Amino acid sequence: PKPINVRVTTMDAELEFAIQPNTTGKQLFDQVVKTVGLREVWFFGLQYVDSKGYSTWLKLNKKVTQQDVKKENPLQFKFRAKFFPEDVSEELIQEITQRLFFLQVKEAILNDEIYCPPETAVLLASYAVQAKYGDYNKEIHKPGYLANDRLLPQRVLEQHKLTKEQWEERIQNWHEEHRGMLREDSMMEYLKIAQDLEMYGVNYFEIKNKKGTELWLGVDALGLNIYEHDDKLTPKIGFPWSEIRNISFNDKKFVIKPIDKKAPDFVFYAPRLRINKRILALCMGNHELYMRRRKPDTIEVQQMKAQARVDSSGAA
Amino acid sequence: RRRTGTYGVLAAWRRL
Repeated sequence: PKPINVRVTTMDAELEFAIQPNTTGKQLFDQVVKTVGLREVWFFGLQYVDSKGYSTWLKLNKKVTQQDVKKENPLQFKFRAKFFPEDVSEELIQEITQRLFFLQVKEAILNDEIYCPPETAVLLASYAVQAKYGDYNKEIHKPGYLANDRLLPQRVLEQHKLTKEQWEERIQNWHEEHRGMLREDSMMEYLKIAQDLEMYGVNYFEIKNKKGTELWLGVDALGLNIYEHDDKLTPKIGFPWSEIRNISFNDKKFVIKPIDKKAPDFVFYAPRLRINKRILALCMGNHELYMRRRKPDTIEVQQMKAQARVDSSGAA
Repeated sequence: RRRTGTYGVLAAWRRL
């Protein structure tokens, strides 16, 4: 059989190679995972674009080429965080996990995919500079050191009237105060502030209700939420896992059956059947981890948290 | 031949 060109990219890597034409998604995954030395695999997946212009997640069970993968050379893939923990502090154990979450989240905030207010964005920026350059040194980090760096969301630079050097001074002032903070600590402090942002870790889906009004369905670690089309920060209606008895779809109709037997089922419409299938898969994947983290840590996890306790110690 | 799907959120709690 003729080999297929695949190119899985990490937030800070690029992995080009070939596999068997009749190879599963888990084989590609298990390969990417080992090449990179990632063990907390449960937060990740391989994202790809299809024939309709959608960015979904590779199914591990099926063959790579069978699930609608945009045909090209090489076959573009992206190793990314698919699930976000409820608390980054106690759930992202290893350094490689933390680094990958940091880069993806930072990339998303910078691209304006996740909203961030101006002051918070600057504070985030300084943690990013502290993480890249390390301790601020007046002698080496001479004025203009942050001129080649993209630090703020494009939309905060536009909504706020400050010159280029002024913004760089705001971030510099914060950088100075982070002295002593290691890279791992700096990225985690970044993620700690980022995880409280309204749009962080939310998977948005363009939907419509019975009437026809355009809405947004958001799927995250805690449940489902319906948003008004021009407001993706504040949910108009929320559905925590604890208030949902059942979730299902019928062609283009998705139904959320509440626990309260006196409340009406929430019904929405997706543009296509594939959307509803992906919506249910994500919900199940998030609820799965929601349950998993509420059950005692696996022997493997207990050991990783024990290994990180050592890699953070400064004693001989 | 079914273009449907369902998941029992409440029922999944095998915690018991």
